Amino acid sequence: MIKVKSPGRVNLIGEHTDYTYGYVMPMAINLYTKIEAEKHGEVILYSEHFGEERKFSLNDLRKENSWIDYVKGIFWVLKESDYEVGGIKGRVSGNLPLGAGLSSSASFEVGILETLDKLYNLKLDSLSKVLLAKKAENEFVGVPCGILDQFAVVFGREGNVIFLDTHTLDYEYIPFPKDVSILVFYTGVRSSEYAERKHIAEESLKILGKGSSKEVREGELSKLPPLHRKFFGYIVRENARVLEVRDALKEGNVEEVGKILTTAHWDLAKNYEVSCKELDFFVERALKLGAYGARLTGAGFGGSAIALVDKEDAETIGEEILREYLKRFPWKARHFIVEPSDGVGI
Ligand SMILES: [Cl-]
Repeated sequence: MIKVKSPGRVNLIGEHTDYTYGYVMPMAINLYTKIEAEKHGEVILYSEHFGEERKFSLNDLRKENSWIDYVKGIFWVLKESDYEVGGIKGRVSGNLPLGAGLSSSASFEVGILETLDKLYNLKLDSLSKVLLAKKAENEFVGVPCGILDQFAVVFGREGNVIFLDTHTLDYEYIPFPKDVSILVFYTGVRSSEYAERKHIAEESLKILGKGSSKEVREGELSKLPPLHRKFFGYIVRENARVLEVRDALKEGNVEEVGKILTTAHWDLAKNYEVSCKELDFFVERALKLGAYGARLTGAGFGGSAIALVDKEDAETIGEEILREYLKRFPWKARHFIVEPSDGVGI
């Protein structure tokens, strides 16, 4: 019987850039999907969140349109990748909130992959784990995501964020400030528009004759159609912001990092149009209460936002904003204080 702890993730900066092979800067967080399991003839898993057991024969990787599909996707990608693995029986638990936008799917998928890696001694290298999990999500589950989530869940390192060039996969660990906490605020609001943005961004690269947004300057944008231009302008500005945050962090200039995150949030909200009033409310209030900066994290249109705050004020700021928020919106919002953590493992 083995136990695996697979973290969730928070992207600090570099949103909606990975599908045009731009820069991203995520971190694994100390909220996890936990898996305790042993070998078995079939696949049997009890989910603490759903409070139910779901199982399938190894012979059955048919989609059932339930959380079990995430498990089937991993068995599918391993078979598709020429690996022979057997079943597992176990329990899935942990404190990573389901569907809050902290990558429940990648955390779970990578956790299952790690469980199989250890039980069956597959000796997978870290990059392979990322690629397999991404392929499972993309081709089996059917969600067209970038590499951001999977990379963070596997490569995270305690006390560090990951600067990643999604075109070359070159990365580097950047230290996160000592007494600065990441206040996570889940709006309570658990796709289509993501797909649209992705298609438009891909057409833009082809129009510009480029393979990555990194190779695009603001000047060239005039050659794109109005709508394409509006969206791609955000991507170009975002790539530049990731590099600026990288430099600022290397100097420990948290004040500058915060200002950049805030600028990025309003760019996403006004130009990329992927925010919502619930997220905007949190950002504005967090800033008035002292945050160095705040920004939605993840895809947008709900989910969670983050605020960079002094460690000593994290609880108070979260509590004050939550009380104000619950008087304004009907959702079951929650706040968490997270720190950059190690990737999937024990
Ligand atoms: Cl999620």
